[PDB]
Amino acid sequence: DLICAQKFNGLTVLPPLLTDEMIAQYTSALLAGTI
Amino acid sequence: GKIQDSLSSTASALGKLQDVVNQNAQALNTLVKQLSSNFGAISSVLNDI
Amino acid sequence: NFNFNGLTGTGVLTESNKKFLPFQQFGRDIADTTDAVRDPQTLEILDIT
Repeated sequence: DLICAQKFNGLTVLPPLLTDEMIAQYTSALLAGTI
Repeated sequence: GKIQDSLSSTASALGKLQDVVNQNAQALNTLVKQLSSNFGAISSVLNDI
Repeated sequence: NFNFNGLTGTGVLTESNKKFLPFQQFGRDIADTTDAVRDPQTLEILDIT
């Protein structure tokens, strides 16, 4: 995979601090607050 | 309801995002290919020199 | 560390289900790395991670 060869030369892709499930709580909260 | 129909068949409206993801993997690719280039040296493999 | 047929590198060799054409030797990935090789003595598809 593209990430694998990258992962193999010293190219690492750190994880986004906020997982998508977390973002989906914010964009739920803002969206649930606005309503 | 119109929004969900648009997205259902629209690849382009996300072009802004899709471009950003592309351009990174692009320069990421190109960064990798540069490991195969001679740069004037007799080979692009470190040990084989 | 390894050498196959003169091909050299260092990786984690595993069993892999990707399917070569008979005459072939290497596999490769998008990045021109050596991704998968076939064991010469016992034909089998060996990943390289």
